[PDB]
Amino acid sequence: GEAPNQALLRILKETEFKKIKVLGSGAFGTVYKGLWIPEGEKVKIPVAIKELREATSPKANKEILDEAYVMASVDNPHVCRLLGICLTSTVQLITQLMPFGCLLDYVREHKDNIGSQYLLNWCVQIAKGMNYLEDRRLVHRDLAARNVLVKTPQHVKITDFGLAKLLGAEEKEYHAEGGKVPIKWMALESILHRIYTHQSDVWSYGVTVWELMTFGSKPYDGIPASEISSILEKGERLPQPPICTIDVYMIMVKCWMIDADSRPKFRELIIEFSKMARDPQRYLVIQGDDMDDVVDADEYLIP
Amino acid sequence: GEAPNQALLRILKETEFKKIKVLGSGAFGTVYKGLWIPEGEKVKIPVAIKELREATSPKANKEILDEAYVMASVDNPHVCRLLGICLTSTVQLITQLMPFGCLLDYVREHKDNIGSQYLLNWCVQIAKGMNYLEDRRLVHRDLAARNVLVKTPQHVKITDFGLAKLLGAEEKEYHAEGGKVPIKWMALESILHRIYTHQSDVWSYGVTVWELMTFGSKPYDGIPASEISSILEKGERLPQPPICTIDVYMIMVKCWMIDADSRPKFRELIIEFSKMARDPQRYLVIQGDDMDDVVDADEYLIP
Ligand SMILES: OC[C@@H](Nc1ncnc2oc(-c3ccccc3)c(-c3ccccc3)c12)c1ccccc1
Ligand SMILES: OC[C@@H](Nc1ncnc2oc(-c3ccccc3)c(-c3ccccc3)c12)c1ccccc1
Repeated sequence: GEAPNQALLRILKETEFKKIKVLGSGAFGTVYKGLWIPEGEKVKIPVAIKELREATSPKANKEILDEAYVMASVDNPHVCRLLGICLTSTVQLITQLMPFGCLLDYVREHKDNIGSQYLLNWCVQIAKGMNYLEDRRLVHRDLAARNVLVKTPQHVKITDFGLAKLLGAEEKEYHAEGGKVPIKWMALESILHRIYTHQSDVWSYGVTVWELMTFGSKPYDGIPASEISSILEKGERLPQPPICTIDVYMIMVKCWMIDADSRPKFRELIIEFSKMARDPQRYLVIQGDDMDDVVDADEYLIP
Repeated sequence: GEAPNQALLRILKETEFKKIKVLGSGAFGTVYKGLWIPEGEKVKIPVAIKELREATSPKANKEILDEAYVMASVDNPHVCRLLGICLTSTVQLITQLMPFGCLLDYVREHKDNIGSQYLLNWCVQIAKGMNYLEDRRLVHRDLAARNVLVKTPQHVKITDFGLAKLLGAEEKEYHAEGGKVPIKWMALESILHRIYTHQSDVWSYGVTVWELMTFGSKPYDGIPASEISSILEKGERLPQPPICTIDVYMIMVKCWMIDADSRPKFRELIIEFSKMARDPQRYLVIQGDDMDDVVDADEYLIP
């Protein structure tokens, strides 16, 4: 009836891996940096180890397992995949370490050294990952610069599948209920009707691109989430970033059409950004890529 | 009778240049970082501005002017040259800013990123500068890693001519009297008889090279300057640095022969280090240029 999910859920022993340092700790528990050393092999795999707050909330324990189900069911160079789980007091999620952290923080603390080639290549990679998830029938529902991690400066992967949902063969959209989704990244239909689709992800992809192009600006910086619904209905959108040619900014605007089907598909976004990646300075204008009368002393020969 | 020194001593107005920041302040007064803006031109020259301690010692004021005389009389890509002096309360020496500071500090705080190409190229450049000073009939008497400055990582210049002395046409050596010269960089004959020659500079060049090859180690670290004379007489020399092939270390040892004329000339040191610079990894072994079983998670495919 539907394609049976034959993903393997690997169960890891706690003695196999070693926590080196804490990486971060929000309201989702704590993420550790560590090494995973399978006893049989002669390998040492750098891993990120996520566990919820020491306590046990019935609902929160289930949701980590949902995140495990989706991560275990994905396999793509531009998507983060689960290595396994460890069944300790609280369940631990284990994945490949992305040492350079989330892309939002990366663009912020490297503004001065990020060229148009990297920006456009990241857009291509995120589009490929999202396109893969579309093929896998998966709606992410939380795509943002913060949920894209950096393996190396030239290789990024999508992560954070805690809100992700699998769509059936005879199913085109997901209907939420609980809410509490980041308002500033979601499509109008999702705010107005809690409808989520692959094209809702495209909206979020648009906002994710805006983040990258503005080197990590906060969308609608001065605006409270209550108003967001209203301003979108009126036709107001995120502004054109300084470095963005109309060509690039038109792609972003297309992701934010009211009609979801009028928005571009991830496969089309791969093509368009790929074309642009071939001649990146034609599409992004960055000054890099306090005086200009300065001359070195051994070019100023004595008069 | 002797070649008349027709060097031009430029006198600069204080209003022409602007102190931005203090760079350092030992027992030689203070060195400022600044910009020099000749009124007529549309240029802004980055300069280092040296002045003695606010007060006026009769002997100390003379010695700054001696340093000005020698710096003003030199013109070579690998030697620091005086731009001018400013006749304020205390005399100010003005020269080209070498933004990366002295080479001793540079090798120390970049151990991990200094390759054999840079090390050997620096040796060539210092040899060229010293060879130029030899042609100019100038004995430096204070060559060390600390007295070589860095314009860029790939371009260094010799500086600090406070102890330098001009030799006459019919003159092969200088006889000091006051003393107080860095003992660990000077040749045996200079310690034993206060004799200084171009070949005494070669000894110091040998020690300067040892500093670079050991990434800024202090020569005879545990030894007090009183003993230095004795250990050299016995035949003890600075040890072979870990990264140094016998080829390179033999050059260093040759600079430390008792017979000054047995030591190599700077022109020969230019040639030898130049040859080596063409195939630098044959002559310096640096690991760059905590586990080795580490494999990235997306090269460890699930068994
Ligand atoms: O977002 C959850 C995701 N976290 C990471 N995953 C891989 N590699 C990472 O690297 C950093 C990281 C590395 C260096 C500096 C900062 C962060 C974080 C990570 C850690 C804390 C919060 C968010 C991401 C991180 C995760 C998901 C499932 C299982 C474990 C971990
Ligand atoms: O050694 C005296 C020499 N000094 C420098 N000269 C050029 N460029 C420099 O750059 C730094 C420097 C720059 C950045 C960090 C640290 C040092 C120093 C310099 C400053 C203080 C002591 C020694 C050298 C320095 C000098 C000689 C004559 C006139 C002025 C200055």
